[PDB]
Amino acid sequence: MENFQKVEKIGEGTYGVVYKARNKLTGEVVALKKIRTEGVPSTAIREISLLKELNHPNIVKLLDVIHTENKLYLVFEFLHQDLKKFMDASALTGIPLPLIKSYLFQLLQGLAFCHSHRVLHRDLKPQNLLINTEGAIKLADFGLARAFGVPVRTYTHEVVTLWYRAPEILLGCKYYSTAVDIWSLGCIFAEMVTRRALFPGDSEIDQLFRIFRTLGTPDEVVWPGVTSMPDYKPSFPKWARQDFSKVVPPLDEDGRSLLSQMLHYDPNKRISAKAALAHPFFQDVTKPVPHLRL
Ligand SMILES: NC(=O)c1cc([N+](=O)[O-])c(NCCCC(=O)O)cc1NCc1cccnc1
Repeated sequence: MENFQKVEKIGEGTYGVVYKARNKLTGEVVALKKIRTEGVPSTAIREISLLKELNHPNIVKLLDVIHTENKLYLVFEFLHQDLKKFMDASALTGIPLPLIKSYLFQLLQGLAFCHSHRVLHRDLKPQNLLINTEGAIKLADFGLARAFGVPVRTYTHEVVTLWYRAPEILLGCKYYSTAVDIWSLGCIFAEMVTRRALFPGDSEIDQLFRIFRTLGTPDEVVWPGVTSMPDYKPSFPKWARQDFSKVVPPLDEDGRSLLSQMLHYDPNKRISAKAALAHPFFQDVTKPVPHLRL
């Protein structure tokens, strides 16, 4: 990197390698992502470029989109840890409820902002949620999925996780709505509470069936139009819905109520980020600081 001294390899993203780097001129420390074949789609350039204006305190800031030497680099503000690592590290005692609530509240503010500007994430997961020592949490990679697509395998053959995928996506819908992000966030909220992934599928059908086994196989009553979806099969087994009290114990009724609205099958009935922010669950929200050992 000409203007960047590579500090460390942060990981192998969905699109390419990500490095923590230091701008040799300003000294600012950033996250530099090298995106993957030959020519760089011009449409992706314009689209990604527009994201430079999508600024909000709970959205990882896109500092620059470098299209030089016919290669694509994205420069992002740097945060020291992601939620996946934090959850793993908090697995023995669990993340305290006040912090889970603060993070969920901040994540919803972030979604509310992007959604009002017509930008969707589409692939939210704990690894895409970044946190700092101040108690803030931010969403990373908003809008990139649209600029590219679903790779199935990152770039190093790693398997892309399906655990947070909305059911309308699994059923073949071609047009995603903002509801897909609320679904993923609901799945993450449940994982923070129980300390185990809600729907850890290892194939598209296993993912769909794990959802059906917990929330019941969807039908025309709860989801008008579901039986006409591209990948819907009348042969899907019919499972009864389980009670949330059994799905995310020992979360209280305000939390179960909100989660239930974030996991509604019908994308149109699923709660919006804006409405979720007004839910009684956030009546006593605060902003605690996490125990972060960097
Ligand atoms: N913008 C960023 O600061 C950042 C970007 C990406 N990413 O662009 O991908 C990322 N990968 C998420 C890791 C995904 C994984 O392999 O599990 C993590 C980040 N920071 C948190 C962090 C975490 C660990 C070490 N150091 C910093």
